[PDB]
Amino acid sequence: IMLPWDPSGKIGPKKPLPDHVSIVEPKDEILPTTPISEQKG
Amino acid sequence: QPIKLARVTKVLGRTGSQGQCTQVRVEFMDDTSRSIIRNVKGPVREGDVLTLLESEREARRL
Amino acid sequence: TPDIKLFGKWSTDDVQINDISLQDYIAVKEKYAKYLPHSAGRYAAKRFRKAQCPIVERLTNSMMMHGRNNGKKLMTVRIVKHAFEIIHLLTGENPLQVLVNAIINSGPREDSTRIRRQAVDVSPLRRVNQAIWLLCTGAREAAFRNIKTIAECLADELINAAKGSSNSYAIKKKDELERVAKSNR
Amino acid sequence: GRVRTKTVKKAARVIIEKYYTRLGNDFHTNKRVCEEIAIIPSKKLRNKIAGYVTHLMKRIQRGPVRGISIKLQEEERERRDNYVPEVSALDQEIIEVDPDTKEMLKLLDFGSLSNLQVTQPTVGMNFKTPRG
RNA sequence: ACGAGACUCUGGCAUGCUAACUAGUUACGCGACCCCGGUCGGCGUAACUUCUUAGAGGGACAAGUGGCGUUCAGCCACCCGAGAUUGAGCAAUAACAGGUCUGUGAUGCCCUUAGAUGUCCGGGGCUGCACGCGCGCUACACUGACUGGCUCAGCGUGUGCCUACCCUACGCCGGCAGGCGCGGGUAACCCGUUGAACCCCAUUCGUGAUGGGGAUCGGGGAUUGCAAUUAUUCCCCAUGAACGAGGAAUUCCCAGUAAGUGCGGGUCAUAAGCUUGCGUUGAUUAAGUCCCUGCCCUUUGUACACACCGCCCGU
Repeated sequence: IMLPWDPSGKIGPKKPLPDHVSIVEPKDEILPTTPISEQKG
Repeated sequence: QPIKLARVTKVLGRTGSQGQCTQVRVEFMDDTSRSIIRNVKGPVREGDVLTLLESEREARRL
Repeated sequence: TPDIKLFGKWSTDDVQINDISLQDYIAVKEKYAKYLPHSAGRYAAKRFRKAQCPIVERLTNSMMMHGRNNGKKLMTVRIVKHAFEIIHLLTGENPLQVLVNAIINSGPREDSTRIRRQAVDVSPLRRVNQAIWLLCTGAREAAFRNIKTIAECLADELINAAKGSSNSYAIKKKDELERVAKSNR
Repeated sequence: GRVRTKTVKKAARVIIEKYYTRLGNDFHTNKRVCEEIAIIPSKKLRNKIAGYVTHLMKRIQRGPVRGISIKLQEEERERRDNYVPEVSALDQEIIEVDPDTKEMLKLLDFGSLSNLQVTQPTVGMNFKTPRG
């Protein structure tokens, strides 16, 4: 039985496959052309 | 009879039965125009001198 | 000293490589002229690192052969020392110059190869290797079951081989190979 | 031999696909970018894919891609095919019509048209490659 | 999707990082001799981790430059450096009527079972010797042997539930192998600073089957054991065999590698010509080819499929 994966290790291992690369997703970057000053107090 | 020299200008691979003769383009030191192709026993880097005991024989290329 | 690094008590300069071919593959001079043959090693990592190794060290390493003498470099540096002191008493010349001419006048210029048996030319690095190897083997056999010691046989080999005296084991093997190569050239 | 496996390349390619603008030339600066943007449980694999991210980055500045789709190739490419020229080679003044394209246009409503120039015929009925 | 790779261990370095009476070092008081000064693994100690032990993180990627590469993939150099290809482990699909029923209280069936093929005790045997093969060890010497003198290791083991058989310091007696008191250690604490061999330095020996070689063999002394004869091993003295580098054939091997020389572990009441590990001295030659032997792809041919150790013809 090849054990399934969890970050904890409740069901099986804690380390992923050494060949596994999980490239985490970025957000949608908001960028202006007009300079905004974010001063508050 | 003469004993002549020749400098290795280019290497042309490795021939023989067991892969032991290095085929070499040598350049004479009487005329620096006159080139022949020569079979060499032993390790050869490009840009060293050989002693030719007969300066007439030119080897079979591929 | 910045004057001259004398090989124990021997000369560095006035040691000419009088052949215009083997001048690269003979290390005796200028950058490789040291107090002893014995080095760290590391000349057997790449292909053409073995040529820059000093010949006193090459002839040192070549002299420890046939099982019982394997890895006795402290014995062989001492054999070289004794056989070098002997040459200066017997010849009247720097033993390095007598060695240089012995290596140069021993290396065979042509050889035969199975392509059928065809004569080929010989590389200058093989000429240095075969010259050193034939001289050490001649010294090795000459001092076997004999009262004449190894340094006495080694010096007698290098004097006869510098002269081309024809009593050398190295010259007789050299003249054999060049004649046998010429037989099928 | 130092060939990177498909595992290295198809992790490196998607690292540039998402995070191109963060990356640079030298190996050390964007090995540290590969820390956060990629979960890698192997520092040899980390330095292998980081090393390829730099090599793939160096060749991006020369021009085209395998199929990585950087967002400033798209601006240029779209500007080449959202292209509006001036009066060009479909808005002509002279058309060199053939000896018998004249008399085929005469079959239609466009017999004596305004702006065609009947080319004098090409004598020497010779258009075939010689055999051999 | 598997295998390759990635992976885990190990090796190299780190004056930076963490910590040390079961590791040290530097400086200091004291003690010894010393011709103002050296050595001290002689005593004790206020800092520190360069040496040591094992932790965590870094570090190395063909990354920089130059060629070649249509040209991506890459290849070869050179700089920089602790490394610019360390060494292992793990290891697919499909098989072989390989080997093991003498590892098993895993084992179907067959055969035994008080006429034992069950079980223990007393002896013998696996070693017997006209021969033939394989793995080894010592050598055939002077690059050596014998006798003195000098200076350095690294892997491990240890008082066993059965289980005694540990490891051994120090001091006596014995030529020696050993014996006897008296400790220390369940171990970075003791053996132990593991004073290992070879090598190095000095003596004799002199090409002689010699002080090369140490088989066979006679006599005597302890140890282990309940018991040693067909001699357990080990010590002494005597005996001093073949063998002058090994025919045809043939094995292993490319860097701390081969080879030499020692030391641990297992076996072990007794015990290494074996095996498995460790260090030490340290090479020659090669950076190649498909010529031999074999392996993997692609075409191609086939009367082969227990598949060339195949099939098959005629007198």
